[PDB]
Amino acid sequence: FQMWLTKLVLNPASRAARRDLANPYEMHRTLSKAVSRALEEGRERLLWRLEPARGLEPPVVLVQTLTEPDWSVLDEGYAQVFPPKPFHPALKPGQRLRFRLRANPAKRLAATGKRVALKTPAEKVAWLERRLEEGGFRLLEGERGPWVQILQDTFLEVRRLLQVQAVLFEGRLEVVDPERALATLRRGVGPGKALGLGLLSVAP
RNA sequence: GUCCCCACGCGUGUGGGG
Repeated sequence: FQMWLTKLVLNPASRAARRDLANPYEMHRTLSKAVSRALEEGRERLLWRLEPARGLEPPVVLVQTLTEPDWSVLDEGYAQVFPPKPFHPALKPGQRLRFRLRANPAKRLAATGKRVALKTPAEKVAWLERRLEEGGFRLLEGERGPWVQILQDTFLEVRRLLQVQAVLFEGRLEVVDPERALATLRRGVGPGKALGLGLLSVAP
């Protein structure tokens, strides 16, 4: 009942890597290969994130898996694989953690039956604040507002046309219910979990 | 500027029968 974290530094000289970097769907098919058997048996929840490019340095993909991944299934010269390490998220009540989450703040419009993205930063934060509170977490806050800043807001258009709003959050949260908090980290947060969203990363 | 599928809420009713 633990987790695995893998750091994949992709090689921009690879044609397979450039393809997967442009297409979150093609990245999803490639990353699924490492835990192909566990997904076939329906006991795996794959979560990944393309880390924000600080510039200069190569693309970094962080992959979280419930079962141990076998990264020998990647193409030759695809990525520099940093060995997967067992992740025990030992959480106590009232513990405060720095978090990073690229997610899809959206709502199911009842007039259309469709799922559309939220527009204002005020309701994007309100969405995050709701999802964390439902998942046993709670956003810390000062007197200006909640402890979170939106760093990226890009409208993704995956050609398999999949259209998902990708919002990158970063700030500080608190653990209220550690049992709920453990499950939230394992499940992920919000839609588009296959397309590189949902992965909630926590650090002290 | 949400493309497809599955499950399920909240609020408020319409019409018929005895």
